[PDB]
Amino acid sequence: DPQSSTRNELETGSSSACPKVIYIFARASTEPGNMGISAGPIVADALERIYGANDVWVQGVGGPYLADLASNFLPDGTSSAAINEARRLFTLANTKCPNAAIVSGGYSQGTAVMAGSISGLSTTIKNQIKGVVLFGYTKNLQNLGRIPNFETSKTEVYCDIADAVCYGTLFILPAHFLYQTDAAVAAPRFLQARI
Repeated sequence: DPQSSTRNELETGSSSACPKVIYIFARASTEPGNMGISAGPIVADALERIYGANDVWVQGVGGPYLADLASNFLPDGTSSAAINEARRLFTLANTKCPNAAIVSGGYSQGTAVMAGSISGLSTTIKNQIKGVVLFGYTKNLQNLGRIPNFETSKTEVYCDIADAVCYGTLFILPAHFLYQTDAAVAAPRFLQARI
């Protein structure tokens, strides 16, 4: 499969051609584009082959989400700027396509983007988000395995045991990508079952 680290299908999408699924993703620290090159596109590919590329809009959280190392250490685990950009994309999804199933994901830092943005969204927009997958959730223990104010039923955390940040340890840049299987198999099935 082509690997596209920049996906802007919500941004450029027409409210005259709303898809069945809108898939929004926040990448890990240091990853290129707005999708990164690991869990982001793996999930993108996996969903597009469940429903067809035409019936899924794939959107990265780019712009002011720079995915830098320093932001992991801030109280929220990422920047306010990144959180606000993700809020803006969720709102744009609801605005453009209120009847579409929103699903989203985050890997490492991108999970903090997801937690911080989604926790602040309206009842209406949250209800539109059918499922959220959090690979290497860096605030896992701190946030009690959930996104605040977002249904735990619609939320899945993926942690590998070699991932100490999932389990309270202060942030370290992951030396290895640990979520190939979770991203390829478990996550797209969890999302599909909520669409």
